[PDB]
Amino acid sequence: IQKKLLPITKYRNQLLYAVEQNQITIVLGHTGCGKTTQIPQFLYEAGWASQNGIIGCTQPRRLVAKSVSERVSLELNSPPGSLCGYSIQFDHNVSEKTKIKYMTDGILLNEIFFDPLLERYSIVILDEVHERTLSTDLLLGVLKRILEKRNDFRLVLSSASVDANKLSQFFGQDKVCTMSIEGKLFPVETLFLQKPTENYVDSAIETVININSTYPPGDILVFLSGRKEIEYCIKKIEDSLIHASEDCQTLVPLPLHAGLTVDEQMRVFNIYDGDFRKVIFSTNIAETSITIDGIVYVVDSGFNKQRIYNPYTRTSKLINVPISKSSAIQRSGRAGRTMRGKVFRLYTEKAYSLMKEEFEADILNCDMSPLVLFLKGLGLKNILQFPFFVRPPTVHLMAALEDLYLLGVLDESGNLTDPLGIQISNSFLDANISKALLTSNQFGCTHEILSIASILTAGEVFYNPTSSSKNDAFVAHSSFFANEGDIITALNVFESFVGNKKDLQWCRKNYLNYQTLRQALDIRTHLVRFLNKFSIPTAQRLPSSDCSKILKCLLDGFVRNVAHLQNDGSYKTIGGKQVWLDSSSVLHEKKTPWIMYSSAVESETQIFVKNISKIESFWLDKYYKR
Amino acid sequence: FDLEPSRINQGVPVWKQEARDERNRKRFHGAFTGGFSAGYFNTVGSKEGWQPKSWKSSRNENKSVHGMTIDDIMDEEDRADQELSKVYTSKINTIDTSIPIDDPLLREFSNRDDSIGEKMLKNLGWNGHDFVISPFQGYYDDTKLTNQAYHGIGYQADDVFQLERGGFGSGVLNDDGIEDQDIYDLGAPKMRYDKSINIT
Amino acid sequence: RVKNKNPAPIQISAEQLLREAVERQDVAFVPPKINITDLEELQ
Amino acid sequence: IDMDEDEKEMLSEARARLANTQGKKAKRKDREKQLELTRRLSHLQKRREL
Amino acid sequence: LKGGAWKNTEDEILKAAVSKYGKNQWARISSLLVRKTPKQCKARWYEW
RNA sequence: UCUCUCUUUGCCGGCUUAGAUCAA
Repeated sequence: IQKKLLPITKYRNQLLYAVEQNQITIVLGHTGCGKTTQIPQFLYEAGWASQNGIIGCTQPRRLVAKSVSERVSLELNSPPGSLCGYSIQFDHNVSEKTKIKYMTDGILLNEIFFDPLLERYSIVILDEVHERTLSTDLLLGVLKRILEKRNDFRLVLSSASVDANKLSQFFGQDKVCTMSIEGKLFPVETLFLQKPTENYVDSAIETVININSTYPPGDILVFLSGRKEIEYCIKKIEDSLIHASEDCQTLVPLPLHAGLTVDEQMRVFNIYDGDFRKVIFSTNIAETSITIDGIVYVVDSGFNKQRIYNPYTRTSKLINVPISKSSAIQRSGRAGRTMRGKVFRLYTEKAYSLMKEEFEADILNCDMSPLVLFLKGLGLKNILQFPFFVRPPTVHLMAALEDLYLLGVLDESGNLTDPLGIQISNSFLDANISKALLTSNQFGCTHEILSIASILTAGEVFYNPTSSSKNDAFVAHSSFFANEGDIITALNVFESFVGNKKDLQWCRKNYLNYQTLRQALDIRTHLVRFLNKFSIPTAQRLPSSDCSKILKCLLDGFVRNVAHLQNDGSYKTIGGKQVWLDSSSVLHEKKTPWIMYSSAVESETQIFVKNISKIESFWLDKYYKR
Repeated sequence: FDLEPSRINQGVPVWKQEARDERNRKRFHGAFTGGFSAGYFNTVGSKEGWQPKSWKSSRNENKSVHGMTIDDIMDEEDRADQELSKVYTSKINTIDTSIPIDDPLLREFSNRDDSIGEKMLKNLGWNGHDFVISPFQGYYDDTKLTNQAYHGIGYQADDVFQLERGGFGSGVLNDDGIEDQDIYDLGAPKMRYDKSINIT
Repeated sequence: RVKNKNPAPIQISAEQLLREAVERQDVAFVPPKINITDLEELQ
Repeated sequence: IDMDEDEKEMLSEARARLANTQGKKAKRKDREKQLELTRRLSHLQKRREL
Repeated sequence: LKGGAWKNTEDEILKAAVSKYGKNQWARISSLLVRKTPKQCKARWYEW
């Protein structure tokens, strides 16, 4: 019944006709209208998956992929995984009988790498391509090529942004139809300031207070730059509650950002009975995949935080940028789902006249070193031959290529060097981390490096409470403080983690993130299969306590990321960069003479390093001399 | 060595951290570390003592009398700072890093620091003639523009409100003031001075 | 909902503070009395 | 009714402060007397068990 | 940070601290209230 | 005159520049 209520039912015949008669179809629509969930059902009913055919619909988000797969399996009244399944990066839950497949972009790139022509799929629908992920756009570039070779293969493009004309030019107008669905949205009136604001949160708090006292009940969703102002708004909203008048509703503030624990992110969905008005202080999470109902009034600051990587310094910084035009329309239209709502963007239309229309792709805002490995593995000598939708900056490509050359994966001619280069190309991870695993075979200690890599890719394995439990967390970790750095501390924690019977109460007691450890287990299992692809045994352990050769492999893996202490308390990277140690690391003030890190995060004044591990100079000298 | 009990630090950053304790005691040691005692106990010697080893030279017995080495005469501070003071070589890192080349003027005069990378571009068949740039570089300009200062989008700001020799030290606790600047001044020649002024 | 801004029916008073602070005291420390079983410890 | 939670912390500290009295380093002498009493009791108990 | 609006608990702790300490030990009284300064405690006592 | 209880019941560390200072 819910299938039939969606607006997409009335386009079924038209969508099928366009998809069949056109090699590539561009579908424009709003999230939640049924494009994500009902297009697979519609073409399965048409018969696209008939006779061994498979429906591979790409969902670039792992959680979204799994959730949509489960929803489609349940909506078709079929056992999970039988007809519809999900395949996310380093986690496979599929079956031979599965017809509707929701898959991640990286695995699909790997399948292209092994199978250049995708003979097992007759149709693939690209969904949620609006986020412009690196993997998504690389997949689009390769997919134009496969449509070039394959006349039977069909493409359906679903996007929440108006990019069809550029895609139409890129794909050729004679083979793409630009169709737009006519949804329904309650009319939303925009309100703009006559003069530019000086302090947008103070402008925001003024409007938030004015909405409560003068407008009918309804939750107000705000848009703020980042998580630092969220608590600031909590404090003023609490003070306003203390001084609230009898004519104003009890206004509850609710944070919503990426760094929260899931339960905190579940706190927002709670229903507050009585005269309680929710206000969600969301940075940018309440923009996609969030469907909180009852949102009426939205005040938009026009600023959003994002990430930029610096190739010259190999750093990454969180900077504030004015939002794009598309984001402004999405923010205005978010309010008004259930009833009429108004938006208050804290700037003037003259300010709107100047922002750039659409945010740049992550293929243009991420690390391209994994991308070059992909093209070189496919066999593309000249990177310029690949059909990029937007030309990536050449200097970034050159930074990645010089990094790969000094890494040894590329020769003087720029081609993959020895089995090392191809084996690195076969690895999902970055070339830097994979080198330690691949060189561990010469030394018979792959296991501890495998655990290190799994911990690094899975993420942070320690939990730091914000309450008084910080001392308790510190004491719980106090048993496993390694003199040699966090990396061997992580190794000890990983070794003893499996030694405590996978007890979840033990993980809680020791403030250890069990989820990260499980994900590391899946990563290491898949990398074991990856090494066995090269017939490398994975029973190799070092029986001796000397972690020195593990450190040789790591220094071979983090050649560039070394630094030594300066008198001023900072460290000089080998590349002449002034960095400061992060407070989280154990070796905060030990004044270790020589240090080695993995990742660098840069703030407006200090460049901070993570994953701190001590080293000795003569190892570096002997490694550099050869 | 048990790294001492680490729970003592907890949070409480620098300006409330008690004092450094060499042996869990509040006391400095060393002449240049703030202690009123240096050496063993204001002395050169050690607890056990020190004796030279026996010497015998007969063109075959001095062969057992080898030479002297760096480590055999240093102590733990000296070795620690010997490890700290070792910085050299580098080479390969310096050749392929930093700023290779950009903008047409620099291509002509400034040497391409890319070097072997120019041959790599030969592998890519660059053939750029006129170079190609991407809007990320306009965002790379944002690395040299601002990070915003909590202001609105349309806020024009103001121009009056933006702002940005040696010897021994007066003492790290003795602070700075009008007293501690260079009385001998010849800096800021012209960057702070205009070249012309409107007369009307 | 831990947002009961409603003023408390029992407001905190100073005399309450001093009373409940003093309440931390207990009876005088009771030591087990020494038993003089012979003459020398009596001496 | 629940005036957050840091106020409870400061209230507890204030309650401990207002009735603490007895100076600051007068806590050493009474403790030393208690320890001497314990040690003399142990000596006497050892003598009687002998 | 510092300052605020002098919640009733703060006022009551101020009254008790003046009971126990006196009117000439405002720093010692303000040690009880983390969120307030000796000048602020003296100002409230002499103004409200 | 005993016993218990209550009530009346006059009652039994110093000095100095507050010694000097104080942000999670």
